[PDB]
Amino acid sequence: STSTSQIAVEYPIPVYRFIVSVGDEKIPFNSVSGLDISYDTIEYRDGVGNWFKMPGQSQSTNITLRKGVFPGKTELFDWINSIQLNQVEKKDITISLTNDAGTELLMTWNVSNAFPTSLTSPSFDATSNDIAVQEITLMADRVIMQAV
Amino acid sequence: STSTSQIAVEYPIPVYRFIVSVGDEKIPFNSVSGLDISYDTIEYRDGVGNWFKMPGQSQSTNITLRKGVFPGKTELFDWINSIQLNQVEKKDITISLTNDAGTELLMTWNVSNAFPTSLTSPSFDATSNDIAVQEITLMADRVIMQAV
Amino acid sequence: STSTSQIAVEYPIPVYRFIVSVGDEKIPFNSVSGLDISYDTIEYRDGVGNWFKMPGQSQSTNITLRKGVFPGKTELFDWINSIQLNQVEKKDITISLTNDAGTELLMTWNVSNAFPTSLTSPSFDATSNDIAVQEITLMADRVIMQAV
Amino acid sequence: NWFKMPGQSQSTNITLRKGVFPGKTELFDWINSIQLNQVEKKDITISLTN
Repeated sequence: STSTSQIAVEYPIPVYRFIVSVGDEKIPFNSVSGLDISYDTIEYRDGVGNWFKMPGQSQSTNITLRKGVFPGKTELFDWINSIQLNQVEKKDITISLTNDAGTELLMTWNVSNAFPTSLTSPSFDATSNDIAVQEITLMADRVIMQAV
Repeated sequence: STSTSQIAVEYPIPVYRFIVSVGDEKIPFNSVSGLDISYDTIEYRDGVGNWFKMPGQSQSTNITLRKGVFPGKTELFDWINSIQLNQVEKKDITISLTNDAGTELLMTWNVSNAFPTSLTSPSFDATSNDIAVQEITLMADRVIMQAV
Repeated sequence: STSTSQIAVEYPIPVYRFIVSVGDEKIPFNSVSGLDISYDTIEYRDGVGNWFKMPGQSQSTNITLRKGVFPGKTELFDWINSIQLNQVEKKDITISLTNDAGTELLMTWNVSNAFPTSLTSPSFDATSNDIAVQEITLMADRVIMQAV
Repeated sequence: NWFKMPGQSQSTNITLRKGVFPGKTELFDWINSIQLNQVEKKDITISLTN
């Protein structure tokens, strides 16, 4: 006999309900991938036997967002088309696990200074029953995870 | 109760209905692959701690078009046969997602200066129930995606 | 209501009916593989921004013909056995998609100066229900595709 | 006491690399015009752009 407010505190969070917000816009995405912290390890070892292991230089964060092609809207493409030589508008991406008809966040990830590389066009295919989907890849720094 | 003009605005576009047009000709293709933007990333990192990430040098676009073998027609082969030393006729390829019996485009991709490398002959096979298909591979620049 | 002479003009060609002819001989083969054109690409790129892509040096053609072992006949082996130091008899191979009981060719590929490397013996196997098959591999130049 | 000073400057040597184009040899015509010690010297500007 678990109460419905006990499940909100004790139970794990399902992945499939999430909100992605790219800058000021919020746009519906099919899937989000990557988005993990990582560290190189520095190892010193000298002759008397002691072995030092340290966290080292952080690694660059690479995120992949996947989204279907909608008939009026290309604002994933216009972001990657605006790249002149090294100047692009970087913007913050927030992923947020929500409840059904999300008025309440459960977890929140924050990405800083994300800019697009490698927008992937759909694979046109005459014998396929799929939607035209696009992956955009983002390079960024500082994934942080926020409670609620 | 979704109206049929609401589906034209809100719903994603299926991949299987598309028009490929190679230069002045338009020819029916079985599948189109590749056709994506990409960028190298330049990373500067100095001693005080700040880490600069930039979009860098663009990558060359490589497209693969697949097409069955028809009895009178070899005009994918005659394009790749006309390569003398470095001189080939480059032409523009446009992919375009359409409706049923296409009188109306929904999305459009444009490829500039595409020229053929690596025409692939069918694999003759006495125990196979397939059509003779051919892949041609194109190297090009500047994929752009146009709305409608 | 498609007429039977309309199918001869409009419909794609199935792969499984083909004639292979090695030199003056014609011999029945189980499958033919490889047999594709390819080109290296030369890329020039200078400082003002323009990027030249060219077709470059052609690649060598490598074909793989597969054939079952018949009790009286080894004339795939006698071709590869005749290799003295660099002297082998090169001969032209033609593949040709035909109709049923072939009196009429639909497509034709032509290979020039093909000579054998790497004849593959069957894998004898006491728990297998297969025919003894052999692959011969051919290195050649100039695949051309002829209409009819 | 040990004195260290900047001294005599060194001569500048630059290497420019360029592909061969079918109509144009004006890198060659510059170096072909060398008679005994007389050559036309000219100013080279490199400029990083957008």
